[PDB]
Amino acid sequence: MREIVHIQAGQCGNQIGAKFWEVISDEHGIDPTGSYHGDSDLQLERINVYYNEAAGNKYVPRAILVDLEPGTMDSVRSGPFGQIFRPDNFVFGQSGAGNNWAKGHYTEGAELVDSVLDVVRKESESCDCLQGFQLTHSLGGGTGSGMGTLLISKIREEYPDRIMNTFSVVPSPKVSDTVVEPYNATLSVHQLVENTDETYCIDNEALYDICFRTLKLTTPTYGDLNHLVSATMSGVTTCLRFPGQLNADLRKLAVNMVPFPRLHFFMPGFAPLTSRGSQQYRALTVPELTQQMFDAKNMMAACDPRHGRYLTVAAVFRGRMSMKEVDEQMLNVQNKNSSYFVEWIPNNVKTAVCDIPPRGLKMSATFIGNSTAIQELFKRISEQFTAMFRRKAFLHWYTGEGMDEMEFTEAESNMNDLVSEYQQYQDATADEQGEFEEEGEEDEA
Amino acid sequence: MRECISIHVGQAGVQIGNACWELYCLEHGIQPDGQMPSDKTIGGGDDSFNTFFSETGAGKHVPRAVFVDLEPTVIDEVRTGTYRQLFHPEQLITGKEDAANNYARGHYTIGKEIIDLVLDRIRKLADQCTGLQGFLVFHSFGGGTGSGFTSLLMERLSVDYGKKSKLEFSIYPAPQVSTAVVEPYNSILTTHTTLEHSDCAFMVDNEAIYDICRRNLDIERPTYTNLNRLISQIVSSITASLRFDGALNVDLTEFQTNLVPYPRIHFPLATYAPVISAEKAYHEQLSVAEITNACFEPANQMVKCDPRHGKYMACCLLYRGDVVPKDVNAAIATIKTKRSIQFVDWCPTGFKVGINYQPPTVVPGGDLAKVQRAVCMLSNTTAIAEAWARLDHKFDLMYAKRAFVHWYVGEGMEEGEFSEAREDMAALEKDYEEVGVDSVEGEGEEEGEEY
Ligand SMILES: Nc1nc2c(ncn2[C@@H]2O[C@H](COP(=O)(O)OP(=O)(O)OP(=O)(O)O)[C@@H](O)[C@H]2O)c(=O)[nH]1
Ligand SMILES: Nc1nc2c(ncn2[C@@H]2O[C@H](COP(=O)(O)OP(=O)(O)O)[C@@H](O)[C@H]2O)c(=O)[nH]1
Ligand SMILES: [Mg+2]
Repeated sequence: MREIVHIQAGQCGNQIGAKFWEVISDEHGIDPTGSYHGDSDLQLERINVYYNEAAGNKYVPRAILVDLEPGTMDSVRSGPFGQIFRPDNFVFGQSGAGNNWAKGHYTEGAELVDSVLDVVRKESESCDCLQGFQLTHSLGGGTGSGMGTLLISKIREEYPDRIMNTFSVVPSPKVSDTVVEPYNATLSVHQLVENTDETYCIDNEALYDICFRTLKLTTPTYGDLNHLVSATMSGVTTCLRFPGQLNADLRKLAVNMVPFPRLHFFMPGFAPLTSRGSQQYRALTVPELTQQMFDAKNMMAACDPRHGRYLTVAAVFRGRMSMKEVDEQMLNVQNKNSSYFVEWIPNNVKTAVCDIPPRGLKMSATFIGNSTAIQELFKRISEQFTAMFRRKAFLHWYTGEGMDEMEFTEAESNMNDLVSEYQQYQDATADEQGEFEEEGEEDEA
Repeated sequence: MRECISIHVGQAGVQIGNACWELYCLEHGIQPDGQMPSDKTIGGGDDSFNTFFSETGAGKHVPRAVFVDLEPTVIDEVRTGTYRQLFHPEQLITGKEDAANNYARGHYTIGKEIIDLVLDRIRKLADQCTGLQGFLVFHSFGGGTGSGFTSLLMERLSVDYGKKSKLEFSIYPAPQVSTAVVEPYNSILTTHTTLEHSDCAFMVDNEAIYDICRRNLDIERPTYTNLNRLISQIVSSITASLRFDGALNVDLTEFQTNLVPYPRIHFPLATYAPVISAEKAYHEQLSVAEITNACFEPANQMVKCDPRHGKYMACCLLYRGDVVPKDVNAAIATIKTKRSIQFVDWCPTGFKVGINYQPPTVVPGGDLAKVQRAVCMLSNTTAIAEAWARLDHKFDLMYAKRAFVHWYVGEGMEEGEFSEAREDMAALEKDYEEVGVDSVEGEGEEEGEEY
């Protein structure tokens, strides 16, 4: 009944997307013909959530591909599962975005985005109950940033009550891959903040460190780094496709992760994560899953959650699980870690358990934690953004596509407002707030 | 699709284009008469390089190149050389008289007699680009046609194709080596005309590349064929993302969006590495860190100013072949952490990184290093303001005495042209000084207490 569309945008977001769709094709036993030859009733009987059904025993993935540069799009076509992707779900420019969010918003994306909206519609009249929208993209990209926030802000006017959810590559704290990152990220966050429902922050500085520390990978490749992402998007959607003791679908998830409509940026995590050495020795249990889920170096953001307080947490456990053993581990953390939860949201946990583990793991858990700690991202990016717009640096390229200086001011005004809202609630009292004045004593006349 | 078009302007541009267009055939298997010697899809397929060639006949390649100097002697060497049967015969273009190492002969007389024949053949190449990116010009600032025709081509292109990527690739003035008595004038009449047009312009000096060949490659005898056959790998490392697949590829637009804080400050200085002798390549370790170290080394820079005399604004550091994104992140984090390797106070974000899977490939006909991986770097920095100060020195001694100016007069040029180009150099000097400053705030005058 209930079915999800995914979009993939940017050279970044399609390279993630193409491999998400492999990992998923594996979970469902899809052969690179687009044919089911898997190994359980359920895999085929909940294939609907993700693929269109087609005659002659074929499934077509309900995913769209978008980039204004033709390069990587053809790399996806002649690679792995590239032939299962629908040719008419590839929508590509000629020029690129040039790393430029305003070339994506105003030029080469306006010129192309209706032709996509039409395919998004043709997908939406394929969904009996349209769940909503997943995106993979990059905030430091051009097209993922600029033509994705074009698409995000246009969907919302056309699809008002559906969820619109995002898995963004986000700028990292030590290095940078593109110079206009703070402009692209901050112009992005301006649109995202008021046209989306979830914002999963994914960071390569953490992904590179998880690959090096926890998996003892001497040389982490992007092959490696997308895998973790795919197995987490997997995680986050496991409760539509696969049954268990508690099902937490994308609606139910979001309700328990967003306390006010702008505080919707998260630190996801995956568990377990173990080298080929480690796998021999660590027991794969509900308490070692929970401990790895809260482990402050194992989150998918290069920002330390122990710098703030959890508003809210969610977990998606996968496989043969025992309900008291889950709940009490969720309780043991909240007891030994009282300092890491916000005090006026009580009992900060959303549990949920699936019967069915990820292919090639005997049991796993997914973390989606919502902390104040994300203040760090918006703190760094808005100073780097004032570092740029204060001196009109890099800005001629974007004004040069029809943007105005008012807009840089409004993207900034909002991010500064936003970091002030997360810092208003960083360590906000359970004790009353303000207006501390009173009535006096009766006086002789 | 993603098409680029090169223009090889004057004797240096031409001598360079013969090096470049050996390697642009050689990377794909394409032979010296345009032939694909074995083709898995005759009439389609991969062939990822229709970005650099148009196909004809039974899968013969025609390149997307143009050659022009007003000297037959340097173009006939294309039409009688080793590659004569590759190129297109109306793309080996001449003129009736060469430009004497002078500007005005280009811009107002004899280049102005050939510009409309050239712009027309360029229009026929351009209409056959389904996804025209833009165009590159290859020159010397010190050249005669180099100065006199680039200027007149980019006065034409930038309002013929406009928003299309406008690029230059320039031999940039040597500190102590010289070729001609008239180089300072040729350089400065072109910056005046053409810096209003290029979105990014990429820079190298022969005095550094002679150093690279004598030190790094350990060559006793750099011919210009030894020199230019290094430069091939610079544009091969820039152009890879359009010619092969990978992991993080960079279009001809993105260099602009990332290298350029300001649209006068778009002249980044190249370097490329590793560069070793055929003795050194067997004792080196040649990991991504050790390449990236040698890439910021001052001696190793392909324009001969020490970057330490400057401060870095921005940079682009693309990787090719056997390279890993975490390993690259590690070398960026290392040069970043050494803050002694100096950026401007204001810099929030200074970098542009790329991954292409196809390796470095050399030429036939040397004792050469067949490395597994390489970097190609461009540095934007106030260190170019040391070599502007040299053009400020050279110019004023000649121009005050009014030495040579009558040779420019007599072939179509205003006196006010020299003056107004050096005026622009008086601006550029300061355009580069208003950046090298630290971001601290305040104005006017005070002498008393607030406290
Ligand atoms: N790197 C390099 N620089 C070259 C080469 N040939 C000459 N030069 C440089 O380019 C300039 C010389 O070119 P010119 O002789 O002026 O050639 P032109 O531009 O065609 O001028 P005319 O021939 O008078 O039309 C000087 O600044 C030289 O240092 C070459 O093949 N490699
Ligand atoms: N994690 C991840 N990031 C990638 C990958 N490839 C590219 N990126 C990142 O995405 C950005 C590149 O932007 P790009 O996609 O080229 O721009 P766009 O095509 O205009 O949307 C940089 O931050 C890269 O590190 C990948 O497969 N995985
Ligand atoms: Mg000449």
